Amino acid sequence: AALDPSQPLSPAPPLSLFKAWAKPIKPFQITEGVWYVGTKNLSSILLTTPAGHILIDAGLDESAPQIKANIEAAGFRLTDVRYLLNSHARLDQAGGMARLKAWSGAQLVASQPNADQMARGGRQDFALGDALPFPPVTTDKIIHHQESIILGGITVTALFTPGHLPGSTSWRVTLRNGKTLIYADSLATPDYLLINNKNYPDLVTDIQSSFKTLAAQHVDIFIANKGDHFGLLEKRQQLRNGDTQAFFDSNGLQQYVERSRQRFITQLTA
Repeated sequence: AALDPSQPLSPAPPLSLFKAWAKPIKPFQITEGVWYVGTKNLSSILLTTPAGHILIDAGLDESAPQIKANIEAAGFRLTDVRYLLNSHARLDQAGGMARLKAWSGAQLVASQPNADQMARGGRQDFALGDALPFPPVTTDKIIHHQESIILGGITVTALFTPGHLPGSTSWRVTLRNGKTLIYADSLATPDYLLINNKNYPDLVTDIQSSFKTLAAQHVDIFIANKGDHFGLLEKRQQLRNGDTQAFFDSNGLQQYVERSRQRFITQLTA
């Protein structure tokens, strides 16, 4: 849908909140070939392979130097990244894409709606309008539902999980060590403006199909685009105390789907 200015918009969060989420933390290894290079609550995942790397999400544009330094702190190099992957096209996941793509030469990969919104620098957001813009960037590869990318012995598969944004994309990864990982995009929806949203008329049915899509994915490792959706910090402390299995969580995704469904229901009731 084209943005209809007669459709009410949601209030944008203050920039101070995104900055609090953008607080840095030292990178760490989740499992072989999987490095956390994001911030306290904004996820970014580096998938390393002998043919180059895939980076999922980029954080704020203000954070782009920090994520590069995080990749380098872990021993890897941004110039080895072959693909940048986007979950959804807002500033706290895609703000740094323009510069990361410039610094790496990688191909940016995204769904068509995320590509459109990233090409607008975040403008015309169905819920936020132009409130939270970021550096515009061109997508090189449009990804489709259940389409796979292969690189260096891993497989990454797009799962369209719309609802948070029309183009919201989750990613299923099969690693060289045989383990499977999901990077779940947000399943959160806006208060009040859910129903009959002229800017996004399929929101309510989209998010319900996304619950089903993700609930059907049985994986070994649950990651999400925001740290408090998958227990990042408490898992990182279990890890850094000797539990190398900290992030192995075969039921975590299903629980996140259920928590998200319950929240969505209380929102529709209100």
